[PDB]
Amino acid sequence: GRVRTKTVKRASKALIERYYPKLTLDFQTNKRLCDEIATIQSKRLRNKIAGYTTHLMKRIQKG
Amino acid sequence: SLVVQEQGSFQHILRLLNTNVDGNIKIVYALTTIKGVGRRYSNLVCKKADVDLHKRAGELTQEELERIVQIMQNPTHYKIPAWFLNRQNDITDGKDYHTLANNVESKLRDDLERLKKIRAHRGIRHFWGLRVRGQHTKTTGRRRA
Amino acid sequence: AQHAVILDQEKYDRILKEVPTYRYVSVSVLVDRLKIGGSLARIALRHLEKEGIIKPISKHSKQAIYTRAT
Amino acid sequence: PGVSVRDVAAQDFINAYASFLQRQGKLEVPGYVDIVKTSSGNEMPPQDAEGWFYKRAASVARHIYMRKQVGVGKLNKLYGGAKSRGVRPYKHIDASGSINRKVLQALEKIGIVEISPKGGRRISENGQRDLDRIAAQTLEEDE
Amino acid sequence: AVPSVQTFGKKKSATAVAHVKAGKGLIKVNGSPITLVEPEILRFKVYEPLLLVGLDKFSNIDIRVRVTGGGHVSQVYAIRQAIAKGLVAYHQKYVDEQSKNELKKAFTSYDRTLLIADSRRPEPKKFGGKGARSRFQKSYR
Amino acid sequence: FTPVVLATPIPEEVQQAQTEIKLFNKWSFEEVEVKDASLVDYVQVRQPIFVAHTAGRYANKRFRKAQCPIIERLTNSLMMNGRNNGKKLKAVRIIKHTLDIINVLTDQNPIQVVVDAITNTGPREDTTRVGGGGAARRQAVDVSPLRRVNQAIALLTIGAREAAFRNIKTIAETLAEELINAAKGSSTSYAIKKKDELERVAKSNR
Amino acid sequence: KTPNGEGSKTWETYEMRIHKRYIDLEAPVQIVKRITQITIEPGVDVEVVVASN
Amino acid sequence: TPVTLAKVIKVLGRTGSRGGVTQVRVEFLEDTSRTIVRNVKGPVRENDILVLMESEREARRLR
Amino acid sequence: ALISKKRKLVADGVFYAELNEFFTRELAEEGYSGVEVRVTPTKTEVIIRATRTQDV
RNA sequence: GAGGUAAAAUUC
RNA sequence: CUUAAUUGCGAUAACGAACGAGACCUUAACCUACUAAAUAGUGGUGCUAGCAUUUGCUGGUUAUCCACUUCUUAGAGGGACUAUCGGUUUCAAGCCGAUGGAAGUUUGAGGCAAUAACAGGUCUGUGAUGCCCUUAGACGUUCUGGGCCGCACGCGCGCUACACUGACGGAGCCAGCGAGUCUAACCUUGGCCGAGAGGUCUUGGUAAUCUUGUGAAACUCCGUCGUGCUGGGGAUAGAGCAUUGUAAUUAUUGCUCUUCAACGAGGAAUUCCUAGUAAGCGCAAGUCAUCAGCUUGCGUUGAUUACGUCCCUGCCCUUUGUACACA
Ligand SMILES: [Mg+2]
Ligand SMILES: [Mg+2]
Ligand SMILES: [Mg+2]
Ligand SMILES: [Mg+2]
Ligand SMILES: [Mg+2]
Ligand SMILES: [Mg+2]
Ligand SMILES: [Mg+2]
Ligand SMILES: [Mg+2]
Ligand SMILES: [Mg+2]
Ligand SMILES: [Mg+2]
Ligand SMILES: [Mg+2]
Ligand SMILES: [Mg+2]
Ligand SMILES: [Mg+2]
Ligand SMILES: [Mg+2]
Ligand SMILES: [Mg+2]
Ligand SMILES: [Mg+2]
Ligand SMILES: [Mg+2]
Ligand SMILES: [Mg+2]
Ligand SMILES: [Mg+2]
Ligand SMILES: [Mg+2]
Ligand SMILES: [Mg+2]
Ligand SMILES: [Mg+2]
Ligand SMILES: [Mg+2]
Ligand SMILES: [Mg+2]
Ligand SMILES: [Mg+2]
Ligand SMILES: [Mg+2]
Ligand SMILES: [Mg+2]
Ligand SMILES: [Mg+2]
Ligand SMILES: [Mg+2]
Ligand SMILES: [Mg+2]
Ligand SMILES: [Mg+2]
Ligand SMILES: [Mg+2]
Ligand SMILES: [Mg+2]
Ligand SMILES: [Mg+2]
Repeated sequence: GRVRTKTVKRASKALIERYYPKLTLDFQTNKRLCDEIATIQSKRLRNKIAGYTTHLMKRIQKG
Repeated sequence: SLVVQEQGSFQHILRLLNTNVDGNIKIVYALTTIKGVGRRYSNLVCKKADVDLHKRAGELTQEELERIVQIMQNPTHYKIPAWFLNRQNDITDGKDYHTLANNVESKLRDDLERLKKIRAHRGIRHFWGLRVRGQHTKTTGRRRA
Repeated sequence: AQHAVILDQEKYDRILKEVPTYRYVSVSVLVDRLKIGGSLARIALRHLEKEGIIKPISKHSKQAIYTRAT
Repeated sequence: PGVSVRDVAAQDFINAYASFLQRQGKLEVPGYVDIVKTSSGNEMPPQDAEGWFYKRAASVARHIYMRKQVGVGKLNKLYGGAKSRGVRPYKHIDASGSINRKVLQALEKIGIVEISPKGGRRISENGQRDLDRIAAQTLEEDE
Repeated sequence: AVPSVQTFGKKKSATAVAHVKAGKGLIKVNGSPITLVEPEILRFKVYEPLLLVGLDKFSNIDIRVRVTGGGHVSQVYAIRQAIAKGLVAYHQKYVDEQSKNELKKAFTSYDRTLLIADSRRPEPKKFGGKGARSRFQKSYR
Repeated sequence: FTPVVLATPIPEEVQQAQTEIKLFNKWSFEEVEVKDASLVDYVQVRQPIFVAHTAGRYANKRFRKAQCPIIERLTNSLMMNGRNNGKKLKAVRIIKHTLDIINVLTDQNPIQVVVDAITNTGPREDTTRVGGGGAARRQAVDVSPLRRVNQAIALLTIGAREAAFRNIKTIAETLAEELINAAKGSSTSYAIKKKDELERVAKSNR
Repeated sequence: KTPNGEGSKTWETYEMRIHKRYIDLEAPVQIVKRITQITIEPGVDVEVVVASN
Repeated sequence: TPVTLAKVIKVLGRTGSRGGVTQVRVEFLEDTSRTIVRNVKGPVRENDILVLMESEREARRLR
Repeated sequence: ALISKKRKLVADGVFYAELNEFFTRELAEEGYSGVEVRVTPTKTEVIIRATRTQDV
């Protein structure tokens, strides 16, 4: 039904490769931290980036 | 209410003003079969002669049938405010006349005769049997009967 | 099929006998079975309800439901 | 026990208030009753044929008490309906103006309705005396 | 002061403001009681927060609901939402939480949108059709 | 049921039977089961309903169509053919009188007849049109338990409309005549005949 | 959307949103002659009306 | 005529020209060790008890 | 005066649209780029924003 | 390692 | 392989980019929190009317007197991200189910929308325009009258119907999107006159204020009607009363009486539509001195039946065939 675009996966790759400290696998600490450390224009695309970093932080401690 | 139980004196289809009356129905539609009067005029006459509208034709006493005809032959004297009649400000004498059973067929012919002998456009359109009230006859009116 | 809007004496005796025999009576019951008019069938329901022969379990303007006396 | 007209239902009050003024006789008819359609959007005169001026008057007298004030033009838009105009579909047509005025002129000489300031007509102290007394008689009959 | 809470229930365009103030247990809708709902069929829909919760449960508070906007069915489903939401409001701030969850689980298995609004809204109409999704007709020749 | 005085007058007929067990106005939502196969989540009964009018969202999901009450689904199928689109308050009143006519003849608990009308008017095997070319041949395939509920409501409201067309009998009168004949099938109604006709054709096409 | 009559019947809409405020200030007339020459803005109407009588 | 019940255990998918016939492998309730694939018409979920008019009939692919 | 705000604000847009084409045709040879209007009491300001203002 | 399948349809 | 998608996961003589999609924007939904409201509402206190009178109940009254912002309005914001969890594909992109939640079909619906192309439409939108014609007994302009509405016939879009789930008469009485007069005559309340149409005397509103709660229709109740081209149907036609306008004859239109036909569910064919959608229903706005039966928006009542397939019509992506390239 829904597939994320490339620009969500581009910015999420830029977040994980350098902000592995100060971020955990919880969404609410991944959502309010992108308000200042990144310049995202809209809220809708901002939650889609933090919704996809949270999806990838779950599968780092697993494998 | 109450069902009548006297005898078999019920009277159906019997004719008044030379045109037949539909029997064994509501008394407000006994007059509506007459060509020239309608449903509104039949309800007004039956409310001025002390006639119960919750009945059929029923008994139809001869003292009651004559009062219905008396109203229809003299409408301008029996409390009708003259905005209710069909033929008003007549071309004959300027009075207010009400048409009857065999009268509305003759007066409609006389209303078409005085327009064909003066060569007016409201009357010449009836000579070919076309529409006179000025509408599009492009698509409609393709039957002739 | 013609329907009688005016009662007869031989037809009035038929109403008082056959109606409490029936399980379900209504407007459409009296027109189809007893061969009376539709306008007359409404008046005959109030005549039997007032005397107490038929019993209303539901009363509505469009549909009239009446049962026998228990 | 305390009772008002809002505790009484919609049509048991109208069928009892119009039945009470039938016995009183104080009606003050203009004279053009029984020949009028009472609207310009209806098709037939009313089927009651003996009386039926109390029936609209019972509806108006309750319509004023439940509101602040109403006029003639408020009773023409509400009591009207869709007109069967013919080959083209319906349209909201206001009711007859002369019927709605003579009801408010007949209820004024009784003392029920009064001329309200700043437009419209409100209920009087005699209207609240009469319409609340027989409203108790509706609920006491059914219990 | 007297205990007075206030809620609302929303259908499409009908809102029902329900002031639940103290008293001896009277329920009135626009001055008229709850036994006078304008449909006779839909009168038992507003009775649904009067039967499942208990017989009375109204030993201290009154119910007063007015309507703004809507239709004839849309206002019936607004006043029954206003009572069920206006009942759990009074059983929160004064009555303890343990007896309110008994009311909440009662309207949970029988959910039927009483303690939850209806987010279904009418779709706007596009050009070409008399309705939202529809189209008039087309002729090939 | 421990009555109590209250400010606004609620009558005795409301507080007595509607506060102890979840029945109708004064009628029954009692222990009536199905005399057919189980039909899991196709019969609404337990949990019952108050009236037939419901603004639920049963048509959004493919699965939640069977969660709709069948008393409401009879009001939904008496709500078609032009002028009767909408006007559900007319449709619930027809079902209200339909349960009254059933309740008279041999006292006939009316929720038993409606459930049995669904299970005894559904065509047990249908035909589909596939293959052949030019002159196609019909193939007899099985039918879901959902469509046996869907075709039972359709064949009991269309035939009750055509039997109430151009005659003195009204809608709620002919509908109750369809349901009583559906309980004991004797080919005296609409849906009992159309169930047998769709199966005697399905025998020659398989 | 089209100037002629040819084509599919596509319609086109437009809108202009008008916002309006009012603030009641019991102020002396000295600050009135200051508040009019200050806070000027294009596309903004400023109206001063007489009192309650 | 006799009646024979069958419970849905596995569903295959849609098979037909117009796409209205579902291949469903039903298992009988009077025999829990024998199954026959049948062609149905309407919406069929798992664990549904169907009514079969003919007990023994192997379903083919419709074309 | 005495114009409703559903018509005065529309007529202010007509006032801007009427001056758009005239200052395009007249100031064509002067590098016209658009104007803005600023209404203030006792002095109405219309800013002529062009590229070359000495010829203007 | 096995798993379906034929009507007619001409010209600018 | 996966999606509405050249969406992505990945695979690789391609590596990095530019468009479209997505993003963005507008609107409809949610916040008992924020800043606030006599041009939006409620509660309380005074005065006052009626009913019960033991404390009540239902209303009225504009700077009496204060408090509040729950609804309504909308500034700044918050909020779903397929979150959490259980299965499934070799992991991975993704799919399916349940719970929670106002909302889990791209949240619903729109706006915008590439490259290349058409001998598509408009010279009758333009003082946008080449060329040609005309330029004064004018194919300039203006006035009077007529026409664009004529008609054996064919087609297209719509309206009303073929009724008793209905007509008709009383009564119940429920909305939203809107729109309205300055150097004038717009929307109209209220009171009288009139059967109606309407007329007259005044008033509010340059507008969340007044019309306006647009107390609209379907609808709901109570009655009449009882199957009969009937009381379903209102076409056609006669007479009269009025409004608009300098002017209405070819009846502008409204109203009242009378006329009261065809039509008994529509052949071969064919159109639209998947949820608050279809359909039924009326209102507002556009054109407007007057007239929609049209159209653009909006609200009210609110289904049945799919959650698929490529059979028909048709569109994308590759593979292949070609004597087609005006394809
Ligand atoms: Mg005679
Ligand atoms: Mg009559
Ligand atoms: Mg001729
Ligand atoms: Mg002709
Ligand atoms: Mg005409
Ligand atoms: Mg008069
Ligand atoms: Mg829910
Ligand atoms: Mg809409
Ligand atoms: Mg078209
Ligand atoms: Mg069917
Ligand atoms: Mg049907
Ligand atoms: Mg009948
Ligand atoms: Mg946005
Ligand atoms: Mg708020
Ligand atoms: Mg494009
Ligand atoms: Mg063109
Ligand atoms: Mg033109
Ligand atoms: Mg042009
Ligand atoms: Mg010359
Ligand atoms: Mg010359
Ligand atoms: Mg010369
Ligand atoms: Mg001249
Ligand atoms: Mg002309
Ligand atoms: Mg009838
Ligand atoms: Mg009616
Ligand atoms: Mg009402
Ligand atoms: Mg003025
Ligand atoms: Mg407002
Ligand atoms: Mg209202
Ligand atoms: Mg109602
Ligand atoms: Mg065609
Ligand atoms: Mg309109
Ligand atoms: Mg118009
Ligand atoms: Mg699909």
